[PDB]
Amino acid sequence: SCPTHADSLNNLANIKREQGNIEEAVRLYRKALEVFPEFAAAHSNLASVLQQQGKLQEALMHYKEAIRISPTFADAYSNMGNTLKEMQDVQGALQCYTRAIQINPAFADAHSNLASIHKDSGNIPEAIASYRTALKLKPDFPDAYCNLAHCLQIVCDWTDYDERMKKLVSIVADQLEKNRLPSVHPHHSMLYPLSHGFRKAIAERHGNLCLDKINVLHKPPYEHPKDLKLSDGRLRVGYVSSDFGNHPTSHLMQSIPGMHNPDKFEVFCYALSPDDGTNFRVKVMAEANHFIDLSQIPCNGKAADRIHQDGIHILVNMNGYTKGARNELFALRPAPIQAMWLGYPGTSGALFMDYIITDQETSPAEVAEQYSEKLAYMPHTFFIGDHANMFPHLKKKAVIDFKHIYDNRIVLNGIDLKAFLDSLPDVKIVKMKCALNMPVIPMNTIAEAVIEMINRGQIQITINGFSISNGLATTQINNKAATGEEVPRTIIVTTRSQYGLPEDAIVYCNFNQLYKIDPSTLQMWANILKRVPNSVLWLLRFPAVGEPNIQQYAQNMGLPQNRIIFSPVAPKEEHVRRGQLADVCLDTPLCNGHTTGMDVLWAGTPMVTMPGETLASRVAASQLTCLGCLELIAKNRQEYEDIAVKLGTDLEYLKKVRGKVWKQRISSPLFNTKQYTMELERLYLQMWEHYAAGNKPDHMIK
Amino acid sequence: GPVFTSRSAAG
Ligand SMILES: CC(=O)N[C@@H]1[C@@H](O)[C@H](O)[C@@H](CO)S[C@@H]1OP(=O)(O)OP(=O)(O)OC[C@H]1O[C@@H](n2ccc(=O)[nH]c2=O)[C@H](O)[C@@H]1O
Repeated sequence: SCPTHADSLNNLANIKREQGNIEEAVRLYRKALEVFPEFAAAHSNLASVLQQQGKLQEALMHYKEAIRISPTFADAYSNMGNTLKEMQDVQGALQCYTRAIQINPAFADAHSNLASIHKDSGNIPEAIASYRTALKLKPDFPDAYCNLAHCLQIVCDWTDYDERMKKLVSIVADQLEKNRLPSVHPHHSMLYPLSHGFRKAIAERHGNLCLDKINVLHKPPYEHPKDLKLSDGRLRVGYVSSDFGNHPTSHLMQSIPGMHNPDKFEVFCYALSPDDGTNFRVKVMAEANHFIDLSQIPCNGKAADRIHQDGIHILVNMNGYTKGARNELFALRPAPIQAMWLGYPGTSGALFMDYIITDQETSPAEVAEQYSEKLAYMPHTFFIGDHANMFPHLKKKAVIDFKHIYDNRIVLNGIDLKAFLDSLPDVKIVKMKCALNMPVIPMNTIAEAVIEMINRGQIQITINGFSISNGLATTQINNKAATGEEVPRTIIVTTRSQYGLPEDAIVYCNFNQLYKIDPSTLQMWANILKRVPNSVLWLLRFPAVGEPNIQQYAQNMGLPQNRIIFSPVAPKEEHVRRGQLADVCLDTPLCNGHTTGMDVLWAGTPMVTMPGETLASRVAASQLTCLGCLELIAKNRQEYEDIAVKLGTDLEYLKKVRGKVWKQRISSPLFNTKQYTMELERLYLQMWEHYAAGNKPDHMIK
Repeated sequence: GPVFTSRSAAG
């Protein structure tokens, strides 16, 4: 019955949590609650560690209790909220946060938590509002400050940018030393000027967050195979992803499982997400030797066992710290070898991950410092894309003449393009020198009927019985094709006039999310635009609220509205296809276009880059050197501007480079998934031979 | 239509 006894028990548990010894802390709290059952603070503390243990089920019940005892406990409401969120019950969580703020208007944390819900839903201005509220209520609040910082980044509010940055670094630096969990998310750490030392250290900590959740399960280490004997001479590779579906990851690697060689490899795909019923999911299920739906084995314990029973040699993590990740699986070390691949563009910083598949250009030897894993190099680039298979209609184009002869003002693509062109009277064939060429339809009645459709905004027309489609309406003609799930079965016209682009101008584009732009990147582009008098920059409303903001910072650098053009975001296929309309693509040096990189390159649109120091800023370079276009890679800001300007001012040079990209996307290794798969296989075998000979993981540079 | 981006984890 004694609260004085119970009280000191609580103090003693609070001490075990300081020393990190969690399992003892729990025992004490439980006694404290057995001595005095109506003890608010204990229920609350016990709850907040059970939450840490991933025992959300029970943790919630104790929070409820604390609230029942002591109903003015705004702090418990807020934390109960966090618990509901993690249980996928957003509504319930939200009700808590609001309920708390009502009880204590002046309580900072609940406002911050509320803003975080808003962020997850994509409600950014609403998120900003609430973060700002929280920081007014409590001006030293790292979590809120950093989250705010990321929103501002997301919409390109660069108010006080340099201060902001200095203060972030300063906050992390403190939290790292003070030994707490840093407020900056690892996946974001790449956007700010932290030391590589810091980036790694942040990742470390999130790695450890896993270990806590698995010590609760008390599992013995697993027994890994030492030979390929039970697996019948075949090496067993498991791909683990929450993204077998309509997601970038699948748009890159969906062909790979199918292309593995069955004599030497047995392929297991472990889905962490439910079936969205898209073809991406269908294809992988149909081609992998074994498809396993782990989205229905939510206990990380049984899931790990399952992998271990399947007898996997190499387990590949395609998530890192993205949404859907379940790194607890990897932390349980069910495979002898575990590598990061493709999905997450940074180090995991964690002990349980052995290798990271990358390349010479992305991760040269000197910067080994910044990864916790050991480097495993692919021969060219570690990047890959399914464009060859997804969008073969863009393997060839044709143009309509209206005037000079331009490769990108009115464009036609289609599987049956050749057949249609032969139905036409007067088709001139422009040679592309140094087997290749681009047909040109002259301005007869037919061409006019096509512009007619475009200008009037109609869906489609018929010409000599061929089906001709408006590029903007693909989605209504055939939704599966618009998404990339099918190859289109009609001919598709794509024009600059559709997007309100000047017919007679140099078009620089960037199709990435706006968060990747910073004030230097923009300055740099302003520079280019000024020096290339009759040109525009083409950007996306990604998200839309970022547009007014960029327009502002552009006006401050002396650019009329006219000079930057924003299009809405488009379905995958349209997005890829309309890159054909640009002249050059300027790549964000803070954090490169990754998928976006492949997407412009597939369109045959040269892309200029300046490789930084983080992996995320070095990818476009890597893609380009693999393509074989070393003259599009700048060493510094000055040089980048020069390359861009030369391309805009020298129409002969442009045509040469454009033409060189158009050829090499086929001939280089870059979009060749078969060859890619094979190199990946060679690499796997090296990793295994090494482990089989009884060695610990170490760098692999051929 | 809508987009499918890489989204970050929860912290
Ligand atoms: C920095 C970062 O996180 N990089 C990740 C890589 O490390 C991962 O390996 C990539 C694969 O998992 S995801 C990611 O690569 P990114 O290039 O940053 O792409 P991001 O996540 O912004 O969205 C791109 C999508 O929007 C599509 N997109 C774009 C415009 C449009 O109009 N329509 C459209 O579908 C694009 O075609 C794509 O379909």
